[PDB]
Amino acid sequence: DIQMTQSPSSLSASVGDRVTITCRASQSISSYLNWYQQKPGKAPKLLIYDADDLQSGVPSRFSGSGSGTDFTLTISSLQPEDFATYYCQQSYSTPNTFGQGTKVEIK
Repeated sequence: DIQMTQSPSSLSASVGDRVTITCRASQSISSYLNWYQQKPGKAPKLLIYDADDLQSGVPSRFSGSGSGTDFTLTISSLQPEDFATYYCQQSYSTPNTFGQGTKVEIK
């Protein structure tokens, strides 16, 4: 089992702001780290995989960084469609496990 710790739990930002979210894995997962976005009532959608491989058709304002145990998701310039809960998920080991999520909330 691998435990994923996300920080912060929630944050406040306005449209246009840059936001950073962190994810720590309990042991190394090299670059097998995925970022998901979830809107309330809806399923999680994959934004980044392989730690920093932005999925085709996902906007460039989303970027991932990190390798090993420490990962970051940066949203460089928030659009209103970006307010959501973001999860990291390790895909190194089964069961794949999610962080607790960070809610990015409108200010």
